[PDB]
Amino acid sequence: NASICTSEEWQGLMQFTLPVRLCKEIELFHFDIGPFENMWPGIFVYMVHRSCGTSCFELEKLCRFIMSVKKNYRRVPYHNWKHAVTVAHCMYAILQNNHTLFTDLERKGLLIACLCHDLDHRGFSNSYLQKFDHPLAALYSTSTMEQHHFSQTVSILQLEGHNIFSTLSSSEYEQVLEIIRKAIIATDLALYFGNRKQLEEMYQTGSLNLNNQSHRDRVIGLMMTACDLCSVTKLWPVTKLTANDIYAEFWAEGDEMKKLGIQPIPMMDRDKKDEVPQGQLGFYNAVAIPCYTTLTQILPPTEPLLKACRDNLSQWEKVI
Ligand SMILES: [Mg+2]
Ligand SMILES: [Zn+2]
Repeated sequence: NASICTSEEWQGLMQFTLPVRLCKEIELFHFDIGPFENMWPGIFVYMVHRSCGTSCFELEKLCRFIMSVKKNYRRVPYHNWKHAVTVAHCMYAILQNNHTLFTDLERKGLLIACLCHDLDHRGFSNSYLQKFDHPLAALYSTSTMEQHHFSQTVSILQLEGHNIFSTLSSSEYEQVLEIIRKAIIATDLALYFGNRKQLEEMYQTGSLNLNNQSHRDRVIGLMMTACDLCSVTKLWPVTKLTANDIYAEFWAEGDEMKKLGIQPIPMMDRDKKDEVPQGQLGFYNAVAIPCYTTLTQILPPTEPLLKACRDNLSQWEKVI
């Protein structure tokens, strides 16, 4: 059931070359991929090559994988191909600034998990799917969409000539799929709260130990949240435009809820737009700021994400 790219598509990617001007910009946390749509697949290739090495994956398999991933994202307002590449770019910036803290297997796994983290999203929340007994909610009792996204990731790797992980030892192969599974599951914001609280405690008591697998899993989980929410770390006009896409998706869900006779939550109600700035302020205070604060404590080089998030918080305050 997984879509396949065309030969023309992956061969096009193989020949793509990244303009020199962008090489310096892509390294920055605040970089916005927005104006370079045609370059998105090539930007990912470039990031994999810079982080993992030009020989880490067989170029042909990597290009097929990327173009098929693109094909498996829907034309929804927010949880689409653009969001996947944006999240992958933030991961790249985090990894580049903390390079040696992560294994080569983790870097490959995380960049891939980010590209795939919202695969085949339908524009509906786990709350909606569960409330209206969608087949997916029956299959996946908790972290509904996230379990689906990982299932889709595996489905793509199984496609002819798409298994970029085939050269890994049987042990490393199982390890990378676990890194990916955990990383994708971690993008369920419901799990973020507990993870952040635990990490803050470990950090403050000085018990945090990155050679402890369970601790690494938690740090990786917080990195996933940080990447997933990164629109809040861009330049204000970019942050503002992305919020428009987020809300366009939310309001469409809210519209469906009204048809089913249920009044939607304010965030999904298109008739409550004037309350958006307060809603944003609330989210930054309760979710975004704590996320980047704990991430900065654990990985000091990620401080520019927290600074940018704080600047945007100030912008929402100006709106109010
Ligand atoms: Mg998601
Ligand atoms: Zn996402």
